[PDB]
Amino acid sequence: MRNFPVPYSNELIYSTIARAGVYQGIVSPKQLLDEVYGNRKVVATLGLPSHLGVIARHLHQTGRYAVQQLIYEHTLFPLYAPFVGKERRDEAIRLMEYQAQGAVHLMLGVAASRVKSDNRFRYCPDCVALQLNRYGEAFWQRDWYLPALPYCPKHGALVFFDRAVDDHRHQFWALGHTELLSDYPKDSLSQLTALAAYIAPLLDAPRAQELSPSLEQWTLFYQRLAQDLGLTKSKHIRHDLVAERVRQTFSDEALEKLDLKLAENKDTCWLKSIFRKHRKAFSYLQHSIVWQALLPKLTVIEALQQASAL
Amino acid sequence: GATRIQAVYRDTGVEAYRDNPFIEALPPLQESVNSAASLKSSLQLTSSDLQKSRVIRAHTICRIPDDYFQPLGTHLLLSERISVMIRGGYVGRNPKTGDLQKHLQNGYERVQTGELETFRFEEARSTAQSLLLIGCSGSGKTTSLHRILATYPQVIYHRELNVEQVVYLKIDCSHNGSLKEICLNFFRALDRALGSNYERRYGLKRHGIETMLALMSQIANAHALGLLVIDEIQHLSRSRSGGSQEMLNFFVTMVNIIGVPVMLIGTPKAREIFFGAIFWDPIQQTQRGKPNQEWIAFTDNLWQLQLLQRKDALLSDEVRDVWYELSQGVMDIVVKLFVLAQLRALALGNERITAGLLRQVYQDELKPVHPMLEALRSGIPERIARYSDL
Amino acid sequence: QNGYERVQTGELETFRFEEARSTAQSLLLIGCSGSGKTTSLHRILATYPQVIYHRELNVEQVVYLKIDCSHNGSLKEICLNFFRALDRALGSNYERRYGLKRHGIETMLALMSQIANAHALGLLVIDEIQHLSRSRSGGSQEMLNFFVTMVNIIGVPVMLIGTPKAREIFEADLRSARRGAGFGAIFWDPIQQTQRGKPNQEWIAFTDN
Amino acid sequence: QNGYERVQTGELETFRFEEARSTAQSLLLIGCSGSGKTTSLHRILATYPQVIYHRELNVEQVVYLKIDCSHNGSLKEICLNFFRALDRALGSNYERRYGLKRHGI
DNA sequence: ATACTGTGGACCAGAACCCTGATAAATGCAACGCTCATAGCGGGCAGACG
DNA sequence: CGTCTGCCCGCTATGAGCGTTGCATTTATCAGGGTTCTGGTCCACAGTAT
Ligand SMILES: Nc1ncnc2c1ncn2[C@@H]1O[C@H](COP(=O)(O)OP(=O)(O)OP(=O)(O)O)[C@@H](O)[C@H]1O
Ligand SMILES: Nc1ncnc2c1ncn2[C@@H]1O[C@H](COP(=O)(O)OP(=O)(O)OP(=O)(O)O)[C@@H](O)[C@H]1O
Ligand SMILES: Nc1ncnc2c1ncn2[C@@H]1O[C@H](COP(=O)(O)OP(=O)(O)O)[C@@H](O)[C@H]1O
Ligand SMILES: [Mg+2]
Ligand SMILES: [Mg+2]
Ligand SMILES: [Mg+2]
Ligand SMILES: [Zn+2]
Repeated sequence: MRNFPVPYSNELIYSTIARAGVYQGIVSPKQLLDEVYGNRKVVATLGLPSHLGVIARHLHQTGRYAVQQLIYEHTLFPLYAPFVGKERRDEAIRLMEYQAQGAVHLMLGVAASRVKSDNRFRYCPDCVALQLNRYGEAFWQRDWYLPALPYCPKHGALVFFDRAVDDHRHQFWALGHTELLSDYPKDSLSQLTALAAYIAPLLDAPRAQELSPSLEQWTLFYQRLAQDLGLTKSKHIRHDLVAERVRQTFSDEALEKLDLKLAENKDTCWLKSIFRKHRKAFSYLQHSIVWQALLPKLTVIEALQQASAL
Repeated sequence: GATRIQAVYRDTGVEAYRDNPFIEALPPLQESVNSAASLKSSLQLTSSDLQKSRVIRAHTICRIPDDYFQPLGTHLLLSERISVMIRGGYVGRNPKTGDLQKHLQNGYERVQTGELETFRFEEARSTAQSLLLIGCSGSGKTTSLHRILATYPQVIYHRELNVEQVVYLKIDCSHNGSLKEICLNFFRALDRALGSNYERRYGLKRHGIETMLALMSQIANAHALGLLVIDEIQHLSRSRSGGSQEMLNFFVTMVNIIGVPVMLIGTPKAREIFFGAIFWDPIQQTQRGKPNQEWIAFTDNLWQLQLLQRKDALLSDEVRDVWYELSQGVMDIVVKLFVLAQLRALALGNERITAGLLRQVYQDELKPVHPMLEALRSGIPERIARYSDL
Repeated sequence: QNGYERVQTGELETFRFEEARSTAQSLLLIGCSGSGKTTSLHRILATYPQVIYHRELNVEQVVYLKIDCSHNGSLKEICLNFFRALDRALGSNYERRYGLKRHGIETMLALMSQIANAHALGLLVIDEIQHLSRSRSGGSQEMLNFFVTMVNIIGVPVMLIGTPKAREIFEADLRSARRGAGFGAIFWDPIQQTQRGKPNQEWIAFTDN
Repeated sequence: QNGYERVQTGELETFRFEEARSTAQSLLLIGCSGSGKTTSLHRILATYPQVIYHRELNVEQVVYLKIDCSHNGSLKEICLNFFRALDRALGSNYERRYGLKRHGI
């Protein structure tokens, strides 16, 4: 391919490849896969793509784009890197370069959850207008495609529509403004929008690359934090004050929507397992809820600094 | 195939040419001093290479037709017009403030729906213009377009984007008025100036005529093509059923809607099929009752390239008159006749050019072009109507 | 690139980039049949080795090539004699690859331009050009343009050998007569026994030997 | 005449004539294996002579036909058993006429 | 000072995506037939010869 | 007034371009096993009331 578009600011590489297909009139998806990649057995993935390294080679003449830059800034890697650990993070970075989609997903937690959560395409009414006003195009953006939240960080709600990634597994689709929006009222919960605005700065932060505390670091950090809050009995959890605080911070409808509904009667729970010794890396969203319920005076980067220090 | 010149941006002095990477990276607009000194060329004529053998002195004298060029009055106007229509065709195609991304987005629908008037944006206009060049055969339509378009770098590479701007492209029409062989010469000339494979993937997939008319004009916008030149547009006279008008409708939809400038070249036999037009004519000896200054300069600059040992520096009025009489104004005939006379003089051994020698060379070695020159000599419109292309 | 930077910073006032080679030289030899228009060519081009191999490069320079026109007057049977005559000089095959029926005349005219500079071919000789007049494939203006296009593409010098019947094909318009008589037009005549008032010195030298 | 446009359009409910009507009944026979369904059916059907050739008309009235579903259950091997059983009772070449051509279901 | 119970940790297997194999259906492409433009031949039919 | 010399012209053949077609290849579909992930489990550990 003799002319590969540079990704716009804060874009998914899937949209870059789709726009590369648009700019040359390659309607046939097989022809697009042949030209861009060279093999017809690739999967168009949104969030944690593979085969980067032949994408970063098309942009090789542009000095400022390398493999790490696409891995960190134009794929949803910063939402898994701080939590998984060190060796898993390094292995995943090494495997994004090569042609293995399966191994990359296996190394990461919910990437190995083998379910494409809300695989349908999302978009935000107001963001598309701004992008049309400034860039002149409309592209998929990392803010919309949060792992579990169907919500834009700044505006209210993400207006869904039909079609999905898995309907055609070998085709890249690029948004056209002719489907700009449909005017129908939608209101969003305040605390969920607050969570989106709290987790958004983790995407655009250089310090998220090298701050990945280990498992024992996570469990010791949470243990000392719970001791400092004073709700901790001797080697035990109160299991009541924490639930009360998280219920005050986030309502029941929210916990239903993000699929973390509390079961205080059940001994095994997403909140209960954090206090005990950590066995596997928990998702970013559970940690976000814990942080926002316990102490709101520190940002995500400050929390990562405190966790990495000791 | 073509050398990729890395771009460096200058400071243009025009308000409209404000921040375009495409037209702020072209070579600076030259002036009247550089409109008549960046085209001139001549043979070296070293005095050390005049005393050599006959074979060396006869092989080094045949390079005159290829290496000699003298800019006339018309070339200044042609250069200025091409400069204007190649610099003004990018202002409506700004890649910075989202204007080229609005011309490429529309062109995907035309590939999909097959109709070349399905706009998706209405705020993306076109700012290209058109030119038409018509002149007698041998006037210099190609060799004075390969030295006026040769001051531009063709393939440029801008690294702020990833775009590889192709400044100008040249193709020529099919031997008949073919339909799928004008949209294939474009690909065959674009992928030998980039080292790519566009013909093997646009056309080999069994496309229709409409899809190959849309894909051509989409890939001509993926690379910011500045000027498209089509040589010998008279080949569309012998077109297929409807080809003589469908392509001339496309050539007015490309400059008006898609926005790529286009320039057309053809012999006066191509005026029947019809665009600002420029008409070229052979040099006339008399302009206002006195010999033409351009003709005098052309002759007196050609006369200073002579490998004959017994050469005459002074050019006789009789010799000039018989040269014009046997040439009838066409520059190709002028240069070719001079070279042939010089070769025959070297062959005989008499190394001074004479009017009789000129006439003998003409009569013996210009047999096919005889009736056209005689028709132009007679100047009767009835005789001119058949052949001589005037 | 140095020239580009110097002209862009204003140090150098003008600069000339790469240029494109102009039209190939063409010659037309016309002589009555029986005068030796083929024996002369085969005894003049025999002093030049046909295929020369270069060591530092990797090109088998084919110094010349001689093909002949078709009796149909066809135009896809003179673009295919090129491959069939480049197969008897080299060893590789080309009519199998580039000699299909899907490719049109223009495509067969643009694939005999890549293998015309891949091997640095020097001359192209087309013999008996008189056969193209009054052919059923196309009209009289579908080949007078074909020669113009072919001369304008391939770039190797073209020599045409024909009969005085074929003069009327090329004396039709100024374009074709300009290109055909590109490097002079040679016309051959039978030997005359006497010139002016004295016996010829060519007939005597041709007879007494 | 109605059946021709069903072939042309491809939809099996595009009937052209409103006056045309369908007067047919449907039945299914289900019983445990060993009850003797096949041989009883053959004994019942042996009374009708299958291919009766009318004379005033030119139609060869096939009174009845019998086919069996394929083991694969495929969509193309049940519409071919009909053609294979319609020329084993008439002597024609309906299968070569219809089955071999590239046709969709 | 000694039995009762809540809880974390080592630990059996259920199972779900990946791999392998055979079987049926959807294209790409090399080969073949249809259509039009062009040049010419010779037999049959309107004007001049007897 | 018939005919026999030019003129019509109906017709045969030919080649280049375009449309059509059947085979091999690709693509898709489904059954079976498996191996490590995980889902929950039971047991030991430790803190406690009589
Ligand atoms: N102004 C000129 N000064 C000197 N030589 C000239 C000039 N114009 C033309 N020539 C000579 O004429 C030769 C042939 O002319 P050129 O190739 O330009 O013709 P053209 O316009 O392409 O003709 P055609 O009508 O066949 O397309 C060139 O090789 C060149 O040497
Ligand atoms: N009413 C009957 N009187 C006598 N013999 C009978 C009767 N019904 C069945 N049979 C016998 O039982 C057998 C019937 O075999 P057949 O294959 O037709 O039975 P089926 O189980 O109904 O078949 P299918 O394979 O179609 O399910 C034969 O041996 C036949 O003689
Ligand atoms: N200059 C010559 N001297 C002797 N014989 C000649 C000469 N030119 C031609 N011939 C003879 O003429 C014959 C026919 O020549 P040929 O190659 O057929 O030319 P063309 O093809 O033009 O007729 C040859 O056999 C050759 O012997
Ligand atoms: Mg030209
Ligand atoms: Mg010969
Ligand atoms: Mg049965
Ligand atoms: Zn938004």
